Amino acid sequence: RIKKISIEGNIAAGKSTFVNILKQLSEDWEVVPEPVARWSNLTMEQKNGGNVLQMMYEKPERWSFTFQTYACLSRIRAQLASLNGKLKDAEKPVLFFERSVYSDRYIFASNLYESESMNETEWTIYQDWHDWMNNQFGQSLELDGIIYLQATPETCLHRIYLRGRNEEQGIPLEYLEKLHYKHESWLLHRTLKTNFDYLQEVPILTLDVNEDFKDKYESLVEKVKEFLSTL
Amino acid sequence: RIKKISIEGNIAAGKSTFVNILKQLSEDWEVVPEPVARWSNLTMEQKNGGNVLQMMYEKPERWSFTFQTYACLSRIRAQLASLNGKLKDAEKPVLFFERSVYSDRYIFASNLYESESMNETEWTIYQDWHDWMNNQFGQSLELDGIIYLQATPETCLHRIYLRGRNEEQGIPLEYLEKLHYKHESWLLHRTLKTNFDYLQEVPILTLDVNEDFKDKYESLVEKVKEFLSTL
Ligand SMILES: COc1ccc(-c2nc([C@@H](C)Sc3nc(N)cc(N)n3)c(C)s2)cc1OCCF
Ligand SMILES: COc1ccc(-c2nc([C@@H](C)Sc3nc(N)cc(N)n3)c(C)s2)cc1OCCF
Ligand SMILES: COc1ccc(-c2nc([C@H](C)Sc3nc(N)cc(N)n3)c(C)s2)cc1OCCF
Ligand SMILES: COc1ccc(-c2nc([C@H](C)Sc3nc(N)cc(N)n3)c(C)s2)cc1OCCF
Ligand SMILES: O=c1ccn([C@@H]2O[C@H](COP(=O)(O)OP(=O)(O)O)[C@@H](O)[C@H]2O)c(=O)[nH]1
Ligand SMILES: O=c1ccn([C@@H]2O[C@H](COP(=O)(O)OP(=O)(O)O)[C@@H](O)[C@H]2O)c(=O)[nH]1
Repeated sequence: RIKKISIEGNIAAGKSTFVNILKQLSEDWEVVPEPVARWSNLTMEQKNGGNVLQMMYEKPERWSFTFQTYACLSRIRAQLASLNGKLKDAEKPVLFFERSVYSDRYIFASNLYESESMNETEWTIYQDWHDWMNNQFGQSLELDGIIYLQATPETCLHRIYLRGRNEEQGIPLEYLEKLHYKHESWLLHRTLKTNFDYLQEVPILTLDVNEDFKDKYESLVEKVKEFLSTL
Repeated sequence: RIKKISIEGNIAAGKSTFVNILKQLSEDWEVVPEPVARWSNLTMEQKNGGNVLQMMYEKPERWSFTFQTYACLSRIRAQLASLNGKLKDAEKPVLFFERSVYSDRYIFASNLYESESMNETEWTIYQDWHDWMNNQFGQSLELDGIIYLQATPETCLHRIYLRGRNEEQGIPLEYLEKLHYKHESWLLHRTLKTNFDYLQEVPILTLDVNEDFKDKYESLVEKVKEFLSTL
């Protein structure tokens, strides 16, 4: 009865900015930052999170499997914690996930494989480890909906340029372009098949977020509220 | 209501030999062979397994973390599948598991960390997951007892010969010696402080298997029967 909705989009699309706006508008609405975002900048996980982040950057062909598995594991734990810990005293509870286990596999992991940073065996083991590990533990992480925050690679690039973090100034447009295409095919075009038949029919809301919405988001929030009523 | 017993033992101590003997003595007795034993002679799991096993051997400092995670995932599934699909119509059901998720971590994975085949981050990540894979999936697999087929490292090396796998003739005594000590600390002196609380009080039966037993196994089985009557 808690509604689970994932916020999808490219790097620097505005997902953190969006969910940080959404969380303050209602008591019935909670948020789960993706752990990779927390790793980027201390617990057992945060330490391993930092190290593997750096290792991955320094050698993706060595670390893409290690990182993807841990990133997904951590997300499932961060999400299950929120399902069981939050929104019991809410009449219309909504839980907004920053990305999803589907993003983990069908965007990031899938891209690393296609970039040759995972070999066939690693990608094959990862999919098995994902197919199985979600279809019980994170069985009822099933999402009620997806909000797709669509921004072009250039916007995202400028929002990386604008965010100003030293470590990401070097992310190349080509990669952003690569991630954009994977999102479009899953979320906009719907060609990409998955091993999770319900996702073929789960309702998506696309929002166009090229235009800065920081001072001006009501049309966007109006669209979210309207989307929630159809679920 | 199925009693769960792990048979634990160094490389070629005689575990396969034993379990297969035990499987024949009662329609109530069934065995779960270990994933890696399967791989060491097809399904996505077999292919993935054969590949990861070969790369492990070639370059353990690259493939230990991956191998270990897939080994343990695989074991967890098998021991689930065996609880579901075996000994349904048994009065006194007993499942003998060939090794356990505990030898996975505290013998093998630990040894590979100790021999610098996993770094700290790999090892803490492994331990982080292991803790959770079991908690989320592996609850029903908790052990009623352990049987330690205890043999000298010299015995096992000799036994590798008798088994005649060309591949295996390269296994050094110093490796067996490290695995042996870890078996002793864990299962004899009961020094190893596992994170899993119920293990401190799990019954252990320790069987000197240094003599050949293939055609002279009655007395070992008698101890198993006594042990099993105490659980
Ligand atoms: C020098 O090359 C690289 C440097 C860094 C990367 C990284 N990609 C990423 C993410 C986009 S992968 C990711 N992010 C998430 N947020 C979640 C998830 N499961 N996976 C990093 C955090 S670092 C990827 C790199 O290479 C791609 C080669 F094609
Ligand atoms: C050149 O160095 C190595 C060569 C081979 C190994 C291997 N260990 C193993 C297993 C004993 S590790 C294992 N076996 C199992 N049966 C189960 C499990 N969870 N882990 C191999 C199949 S290959 C390990 C090696 O490094 C040992 C470092 F401690
Ligand atoms: C093909 O080359 C690349 C592909 C992707 C990247 C990415 N880097 C990043 C970050 C810089 S990794 C990161 N971000 C942080 N904020 C902090 C930190 N320690 N590590 C992504 C999120 S994607 C970086 C790439 O290299 C460009 C500079 F080497
Ligand atoms: C420190 O050096 C070693 C440590 C461990 C080994 C091991 N090899 C093996 C087997 C030969 S791996 C194996 N066994 C099989 N039966 C089949 C197969 N494909 N791979 C172990 C079970 S342990 C071998 C080692 O040295 C090999 C010398 F090259
Ligand atoms: O409408 C927007 C959305 C985002 N940003 C900024 O652009 C950067 C990227 O946004 P965010 O970090 O939320 O993106 P994410 O990577 O979480 O998608 C941030 O520094 C934001 O403050 C902005 O100025 N206007
Ligand atoms: O009592 C025994 C136990 C084992 N073996 C031999 O030792 C080798 C290793 O046996 P097993 O496969 O049971 O070892 P494990 O399963 O412990 O690796 C095989 O050739 C067995 O035939 C034997 O001759 N007598």
